[PDB]
Amino acid sequence: PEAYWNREQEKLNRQYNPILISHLNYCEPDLRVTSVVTGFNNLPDRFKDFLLYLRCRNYSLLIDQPDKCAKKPFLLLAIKSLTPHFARRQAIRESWGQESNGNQTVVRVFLLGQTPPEDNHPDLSDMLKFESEKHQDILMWNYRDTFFNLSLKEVLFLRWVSTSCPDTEFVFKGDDDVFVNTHHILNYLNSLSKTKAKDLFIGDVIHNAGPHRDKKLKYYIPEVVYSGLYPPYAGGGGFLYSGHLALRLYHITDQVHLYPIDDVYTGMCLQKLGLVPEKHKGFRTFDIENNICSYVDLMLVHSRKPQEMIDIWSQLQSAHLKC
Ligand SMILES: *[C@@H]1O[C@H](CO)[C@@H](O[C@@H]2O[C@H](CO)[C@@H](O[C@@H]3O[C@H](CO)[C@@H](O)[C@H](O)[C@@H]3O)[C@H](O)[C@H]2NC(C)=O)[C@H](O)[C@H]1NC(C)=O
Ligand SMILES: *[C@@H]1O[C@H](CO)[C@@H](O)[C@H](O)[C@H]1NC(C)=O
Ligand SMILES: [Cl-]
Ligand SMILES: [Cl-]
Repeated sequence: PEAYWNREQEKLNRQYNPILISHLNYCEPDLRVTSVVTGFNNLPDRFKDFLLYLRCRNYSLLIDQPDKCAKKPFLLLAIKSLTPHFARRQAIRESWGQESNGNQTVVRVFLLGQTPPEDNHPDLSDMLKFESEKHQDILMWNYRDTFFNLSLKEVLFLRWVSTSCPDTEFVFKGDDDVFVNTHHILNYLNSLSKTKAKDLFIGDVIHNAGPHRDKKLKYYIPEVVYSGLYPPYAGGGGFLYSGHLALRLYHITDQVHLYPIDDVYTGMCLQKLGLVPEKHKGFRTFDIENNICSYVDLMLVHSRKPQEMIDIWSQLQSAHLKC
């Protein structure tokens, strides 16, 4: 196996089939990638950091909401966000991300990493703390919140679900620029039979995909780093799954090396469990933009601005009448 990820994952498979934890807590830079990865020095900076710190995922929680799931939630909303996105998070709080309760309790968390000053980010830590005290929906870990560290955001969130919210019935994970018709989510979840609910995982699933080889593309992956195809994976900006599956997914994450694209990593983890994400037409990653009617029978639409999220949500409340 010439590609680095394939070779490391293959060695990891041998580790987890022992005869008859250094890839999870080794947080010093793995200077070995310098020599074994051909052309390491001309790879972009994001690939260098990813390869160097691939074996470290024991990052701690700087901001936590321990009593978030004191009450068994029916649906846990887990929204990926960045420190400066105060308006996106607030618009979500006021529209589709509203918490609720009586057997259908809805709880909300925002998943943040660090935007550290050493990367020239403006110091917004005081406002972030003020926001966390006021809305109590901020979870923040001490890792650099970057594009290629989104798999870390995934794994660390699944860890938090395991320790702090293991009894949530269902989990929705999505981006902070996606509108979610949470009314339609709850209706769909309530309609599920017990067999389909237990290992539920639906989204905008992509089949027969592979790494983009064009260096200019955002999702570009060099052949040096990864070879082969991509598993079926839910992409876009949101997928929905059962809490039972989340607990299974987290325990398999140790057996799968982190991958630079977090959605592919989640698809990989599903493949390791022998599961297949289910494609649902209601997840329209793909839809630019009146027509409130499309919004009643959708589950989520990517993507929307803060103002649009509130505008669509207010309209959506009167849509059973109009549409
Ligand atoms: C994902 O997040 C982790 C956690 O923040 C990042 O790891 C950190 O990476 C930086 C490099 O940007 C490391 O800083 C370097 O440390 C060496 C130590 O000798 C120093 O010589 C350099 O000048 C630089 O300061 C930092 O140690 C490391 N932190 C931990 C806890 O491992 C990682 O880079 C992120 N990955 C991506 C792809 O962004
Ligand atoms: C991970 O664990 C090792 C060994 O316990 C520790 O030295 C390291 O600082 C930990 N990593 C982080 C990011 O805390
Ligand atoms: Cl502090
Ligand atoms: Cl914002």
